[PDB]
Amino acid sequence: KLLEHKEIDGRLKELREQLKELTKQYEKSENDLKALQSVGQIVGEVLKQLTEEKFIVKATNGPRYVVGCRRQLDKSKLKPGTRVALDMTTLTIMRYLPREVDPLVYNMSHEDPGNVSYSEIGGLSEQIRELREVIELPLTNPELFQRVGIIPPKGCLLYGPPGTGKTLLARAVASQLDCNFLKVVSSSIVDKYIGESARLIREMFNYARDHQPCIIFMDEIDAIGGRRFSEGTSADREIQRTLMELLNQMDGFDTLHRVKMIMATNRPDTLDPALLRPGRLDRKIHIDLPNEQARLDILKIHAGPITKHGEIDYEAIVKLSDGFNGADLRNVCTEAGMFAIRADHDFVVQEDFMKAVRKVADSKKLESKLDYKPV
Amino acid sequence: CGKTMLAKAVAHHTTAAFIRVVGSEFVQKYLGEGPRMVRDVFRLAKENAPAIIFIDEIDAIATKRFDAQT
Amino acid sequence: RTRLLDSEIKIMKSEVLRVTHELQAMKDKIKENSEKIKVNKTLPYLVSNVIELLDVKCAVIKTSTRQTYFLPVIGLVDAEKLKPGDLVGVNKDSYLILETLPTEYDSRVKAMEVDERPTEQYSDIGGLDKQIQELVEAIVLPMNHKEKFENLGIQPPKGVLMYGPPGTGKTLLARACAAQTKATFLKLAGPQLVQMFIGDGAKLVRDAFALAKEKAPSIIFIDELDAIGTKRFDSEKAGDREVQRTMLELLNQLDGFQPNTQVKVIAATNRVDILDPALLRSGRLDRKIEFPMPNEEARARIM
Ligand SMILES: Nc1ncnc2c1ncn2[C@@H]1O[C@H](COP(=O)(O)OP(=O)(O)O)[C@@H](O)[C@H]1O
Ligand SMILES: Nc1ncnc2c1ncn2[C@@H]1O[C@H](COP(=O)(O)OP(=O)(O)O)[C@@H](O)[C@H]1O
Ligand SMILES: Nc1ncnc2c1ncn2[C@@H]1O[C@H](COP(=O)(O)OP(=O)(O)O)[C@@H](O)[C@H]1O
Repeated sequence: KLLEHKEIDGRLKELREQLKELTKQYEKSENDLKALQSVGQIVGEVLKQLTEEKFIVKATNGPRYVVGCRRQLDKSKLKPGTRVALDMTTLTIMRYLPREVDPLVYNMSHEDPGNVSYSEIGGLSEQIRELREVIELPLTNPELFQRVGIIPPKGCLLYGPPGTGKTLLARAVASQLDCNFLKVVSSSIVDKYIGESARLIREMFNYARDHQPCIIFMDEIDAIGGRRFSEGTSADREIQRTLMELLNQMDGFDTLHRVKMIMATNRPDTLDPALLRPGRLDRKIHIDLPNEQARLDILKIHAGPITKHGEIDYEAIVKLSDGFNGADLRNVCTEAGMFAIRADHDFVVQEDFMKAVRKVADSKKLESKLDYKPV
Repeated sequence: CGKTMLAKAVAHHTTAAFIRVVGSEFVQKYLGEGPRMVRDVFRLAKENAPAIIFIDEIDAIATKRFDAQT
Repeated sequence: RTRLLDSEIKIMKSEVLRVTHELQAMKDKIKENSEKIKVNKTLPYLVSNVIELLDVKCAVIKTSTRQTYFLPVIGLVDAEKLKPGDLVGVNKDSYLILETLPTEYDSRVKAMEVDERPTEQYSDIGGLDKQIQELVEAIVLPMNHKEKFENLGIQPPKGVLMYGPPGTGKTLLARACAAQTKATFLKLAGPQLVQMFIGDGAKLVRDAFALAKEKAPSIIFIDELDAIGTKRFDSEKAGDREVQRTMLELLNQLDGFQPNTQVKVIAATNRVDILDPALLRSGRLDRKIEFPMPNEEARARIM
């Protein structure tokens, strides 16, 4: 007799349940349906405020217009250069917004994820410490810098033979420090649209200028690095300006604050006099080919994760290994590794080493001129 | 040798209207923005009063070896 | 029999619930589809690269017409779907985003793909077996065997570099890999990357360097690096900026910030000198590989 409550509730529970399950779908989707009529809103910066309601605004997508405000927008807030939402017919303020950052400031900002700390590398606690002091300290320990009477450092530029450990430094720094490093390969900045490289640079320093403290790390500047002429293609003119755009910001009138800059290059022989100069670049950081010590020191770091019978010829490998850069050594491991995988010996030895080493130092003959000091 | 300092000094002690316009800003993504500014800075200069228009790095604007076609 | 009719009466009243929602279904089930087709059905789509994804549910976008419109209704398109630089359907009238689009990728770049796929086996060749091993040994293995490398703690060589006479035979080796390496062959000419618009070389490289990163695995072949490969002087008066930067750009791609072992890069050059000295190194292209003009038997072998 009591089986009915189920047959009542059985129907009921499901029934009463499946009711809202399917009813909610209408609400969510309906929002999506309704929001359809809804509509775009022009953007622009206020050029100025003619009257409280009368505004001179240059469409962010073109020419200037006389327009008014809305009401509760805050005629007080509306100010020169303020980016505002604008109307597509009424053509008035649809709602003021903040200072964007384009779709390029993200890739160099929130994107570029550094790797392991600084310990990962080394061979010359020279720049590691030297950069750190200039760069890190002048932020968390600058409060006393003034007690000596010296502005924090300005900029630091690596410059060394291709493979001295430069690109690996920017990674180590942004990984450990962590704050607001925005990496600019100084190449993808170039576009083709008159001053399309001026806006990128402005946003870079603007974002950062506001977002500071921020680390600016430019990979290969030899691009915008340039040098000027007298002259070259009509193209070069674009870069220059752009090459200058930064120069004027790094110094010029408005004074960089909190936001610091790491300059990157292989060959500093190419760079413009007006860039290397303090007020723009403080002290240059050289990264020479690891010493026999530096090699050995770096050699045990890349070959450290390798299966090697009690025969590791570290003093032998490093020895024959001269003029070998930091990757010329890594390659040395990787090379031997191919001998390792090679024929068949899951476990490397002192044989698949030297063979590589010379092998690795053999083809190194195809690399004329690998040094270039600045000024 | 200290030219950008000289402008900072003048904008400091100064008294008129120091316009700091960079020659690298004049060229935009538009076909008339440049003149439209100069007419502005120059227009604004007339309005302000004895004003200092200052152009840091006029190279970005004036570089002789022009090339009409690009 | 009361509770029967009592739990019986419930059924129709129960049924109402489901039966009535089937009304409530069709009600919106039609208007949902209805207006959506009219607004979405609009096959005109003005793609617009997102910029800032303000969550104060707001978000601005710049059109393929180069027009920025702050839409306060991201419309059809989840946040995640949202991020800068991302193709979007935008109803022309409304600038309401309809669809998300795949992604940018140069029509000049796509031509770097390989449908016909060569057919040169190896026996086609002769005398090149030394490096043919190497050729294989630097790509196929590292591709079809990444668990073996670490089981010896190593790393796989980052791509190779072919050099030597200009008639020995290297383009076949590519051809060989192209037909063999089931991976998506990425053949590209060094000249192509050479462009006019101050920003085609870097863009294309990125474009090509990305297209590969989204089809792993891939062997990008680069005939004559010299095209884009050449030391960078330091003059006054004039001097190649593009060919340099593009190299630089390229350089900054192969290695540099952010590493990648998803793409294999194989470049031949009839002359391994002019090439700048930041392309060889050992990280960029791991293995320097000679193609010696052959002996005789090999000659006997080729003939
Ligand atoms: N001091 C070092 N310690 C460890 N690895 C190094 C070192 N120097 C170079 N390498 C190897 O080379 C890479 C760094 O190259 P990088 O310094 O970016 O060259 P470039 O200066 O031409 O950009 C690292 O991934 C690492 O494998
Ligand atoms: N006599 C001086 N008095 C004060 N500062 C000087 C003097 N000479 C050089 N400097 C310093 O050198 C820098 C000069 O920068 P500036 O001449 O503006 O370079 P640029 O010409 O590239 O703009 C300033 O930071 C300034 O402090
Ligand atoms: N070992 C070989 N066996 C057969 N043909 C070869 C061999 N080496 C080179 N060739 C010939 O060389 C041609 C390709 O020349 P290649 O070396 O690719 O020019 P480049 O080196 O300037 O790209 C092919 O037509 C092929 O017949």
